[PDB]
Amino acid sequence: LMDQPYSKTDFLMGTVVTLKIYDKGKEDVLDKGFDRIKDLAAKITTSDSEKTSEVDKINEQAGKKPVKVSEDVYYLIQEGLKYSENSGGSFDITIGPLTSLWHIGFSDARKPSQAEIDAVLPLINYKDVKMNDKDQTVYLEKEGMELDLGAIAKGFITDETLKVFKENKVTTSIIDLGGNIYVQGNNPNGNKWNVGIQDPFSPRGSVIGKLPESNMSIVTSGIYERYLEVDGKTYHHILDPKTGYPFDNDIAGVSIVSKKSIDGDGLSTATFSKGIKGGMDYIEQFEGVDAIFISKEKKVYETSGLKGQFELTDKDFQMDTL
Ligand SMILES: Cc1cc2nc3c(=O)[nH]c(=O)nc-3n(C[C@H](O)[C@H](O)[C@H](O)COP(=O)(O)OP(=O)(O)OC[C@H]3O[C@@H](n4cnc5c(N)ncnc54)[C@H](O)[C@@H]3O)c2cc1C
Ligand SMILES: [Mg+2]
Ligand SMILES: [Mg+2]
Repeated sequence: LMDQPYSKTDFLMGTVVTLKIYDKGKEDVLDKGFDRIKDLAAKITTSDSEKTSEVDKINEQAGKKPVKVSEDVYYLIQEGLKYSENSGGSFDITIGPLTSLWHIGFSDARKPSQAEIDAVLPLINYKDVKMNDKDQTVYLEKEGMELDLGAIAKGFITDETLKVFKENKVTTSIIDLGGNIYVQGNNPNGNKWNVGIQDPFSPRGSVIGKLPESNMSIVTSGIYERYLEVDGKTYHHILDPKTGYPFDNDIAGVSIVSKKSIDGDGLSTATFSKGIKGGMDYIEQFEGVDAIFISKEKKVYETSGLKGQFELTDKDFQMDTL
């Protein structure tokens, strides 16, 4: 193990992505990881105007014909439908027509008319995604439907990047997709990795404390990173499929701790829709998954499996219990 790692930084999927590898003689695995990230991003994205991704092709043929997909895309949609059903529909990967309408976080973000919202709300239904295992096809049964895998894609890509690392016998690494972090092994000095818990009121990178972890994923969601401000009001990017407007409760941010990044990524939307106390109860039903909640009043809460582990450092915030 090296003290100073091999590291590479790129700007993919609209954010800074950094990979670090501490195993001596594994520098070329950095390129293998970024190759895998770019491969999956091109299959999943709906934000490339000059190319038609696999998800784009599914959306173009909604209500027309099933679309052949690769194993990566078939699996991601498979899991997205599982998180959608488990959420009761609060999380729904068919929210595509609504999230494309607002386009929150992009240069052309817009608050749509109520008539525009009412036109896309009947299109959101995860049960209308028809899957054929033998043909490996995905079919949107209704015209106008659109998939949006943005809430689970980074977790899946993070897991697949770790798979490339493990296949190359990498033992000590840090995968940072911006809001999706996986720490592999321990610090070369023997300590657990001190993972920073994002400050939801400050730009990405600023933290309110540290969580020691090893071989674990930490995924972050918040309201102040991607939002649109019009006429005094702000609208964050986590939208309610039943109303067409953002989920507005007492959560400012939440960090979900899990063995697999797709699980923490996929559980975030349903957890977010339930507020602080309801979201904590939701996380307590998943063994091996825990979370740190941060209120709009700067109160910090730990689920049962994380009690006493989080090291709060920002004095603007206070630890609180239920
Ligand atoms: C493959 C890919 C390519 C991208 N390319 C670009 C790019 O070129 N330019 C750019 O500016 N951004 C791009 N992005 C978006 C960028 O990565 C965002 O910062 C990020 O996707 C926001 O998600 P999050 O993980 O930070 O938060 P999360 O909470 O994990 O994800 C929130 C996202 O999930 C979706 N969502 C919202 N409400 C719901 C709901 N109720 N149910 C289900 N899903 C919901 C929306 O897409 C929302 O943005 C891309 C994203 C992906 C996955
Ligand atoms: Mg995410
Ligand atoms: Mg997520």
